[PDB]
Amino acid sequence: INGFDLPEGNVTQENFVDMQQRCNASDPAAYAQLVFQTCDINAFLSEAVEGTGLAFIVFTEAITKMPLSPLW
Amino acid sequence: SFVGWSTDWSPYADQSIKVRISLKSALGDKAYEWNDNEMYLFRSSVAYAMRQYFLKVKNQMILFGEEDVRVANLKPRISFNFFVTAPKNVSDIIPRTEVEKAIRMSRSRINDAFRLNDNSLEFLGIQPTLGPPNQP
Amino acid sequence: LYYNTIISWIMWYLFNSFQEPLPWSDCPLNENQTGYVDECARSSPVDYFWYRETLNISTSISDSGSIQWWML
Ligand SMILES: *[C@@H]1O[C@H](CO)[C@@H](O[C@@H]2O[C@H](CO)[C@@H](O)[C@H](O)[C@H]2NC(C)=O)[C@H](O)[C@H]1NC(C)=O
Ligand SMILES: *[C@@H]1O[C@H](CO)[C@@H](O)[C@H](O)[C@H]1NC(C)=O
Ligand SMILES: *[C@@H]1O[C@H](CO)[C@@H](O)[C@H](O)[C@H]1NC(C)=O
Ligand SMILES: *[C@@H]1O[C@H](CO)[C@@H](O)[C@H](O)[C@H]1NC(C)=O
Ligand SMILES: *[C@@H]1O[C@H](CO)[C@@H](O)[C@H](O)[C@H]1NC(C)=O
Repeated sequence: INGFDLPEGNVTQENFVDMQQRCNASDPAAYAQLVFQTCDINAFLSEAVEGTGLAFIVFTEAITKMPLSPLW
Repeated sequence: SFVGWSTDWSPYADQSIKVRISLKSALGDKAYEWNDNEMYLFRSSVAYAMRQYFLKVKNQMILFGEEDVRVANLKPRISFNFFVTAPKNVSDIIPRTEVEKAIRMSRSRINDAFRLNDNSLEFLGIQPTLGPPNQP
Repeated sequence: LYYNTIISWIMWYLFNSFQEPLPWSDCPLNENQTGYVDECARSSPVDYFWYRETLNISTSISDSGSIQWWML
């Protein structure tokens, strides 16, 4: 929505694959310099959870997003 | 020579600043809609910021108005370019480096007039800088 | 021998609580206060509390530094 200037309430998770094909059919030159991250679950559910990397990197990152985070 | 022309170049589009506004990110289900009365309030807030910069830094009083802020390329995402002109001299464009210093001086005042928070009111090319943390 | 070293890392994370902006929640700034530190911007701010502010880890096992008094 920043490379083609669309309003924010039109592009969401339900039709992301619908409208990215509409952008290369409209401007094939302006769509080439844009980048699109490739990410899907079972790639974030399988990561480096090595020794001393769960209580210190995984739990302490999730505690800072709860309310009353010094208590947890 | 080059035979042909480009429809993207303009004689004013090197002293222009791009503004991007994300209303539904800042407020969400409770945000006003951006009609042309909001564009009038934006052009008066920029003219106010140019008045405060020339008074406190350059020691001059210049009567900038909302008709001296020229808006081009209004999109639905809510994005446009603007440049500032001397009050009745239409040929005198204030440089881009002096408008960036004027907006940095009064960015906290422009944000409060629209309830935005420096991530929903972006001046492209101007970045927030300060804020060292500590207390212990 | 090593099992009571993991408890000393747990005690270091218990001493570093009792403050509402938790120390692993934000990056520090540069010498020139303009941006974050270069390896806190690429990695997570939780990785710039375990690897550089707690452990102060090095690049290999073949070079070791000093005694690191706060973990003593
Ligand atoms: C309007 O602004 C222009 C500059 O944009 C002024 O033109 C200058 O005029 C002086 C003398 O008349 C020259 O020495 C400068 O070289 C001119 N500048 C440029 C960029 O050409 C013009 O005088 C201004 N008009 C009024 C009424 O103030
Ligand atoms: C966004 O705009 C397009 C084109 O006007 C429209 O087809 C679409 O339904 C809109 N999305 C909404 C209203 O969520
Ligand atoms: C636009 O890009 C997609 C791949 O992202 C490609 O399949 C499609 O053919 C492209 N369209 C044009 C007109 O080049
Ligand atoms: C950052 O600031 C310090 C002052 O403590 C100075 O020595 C250093 O040269 C500065 N770095 C740059 C890139 O300007
Ligand atoms: C460990 O920290 C000290 C200061 O606390 C610093 O002088 C030293 O360079 C650090 N070690 C490494 C390997 O960065």
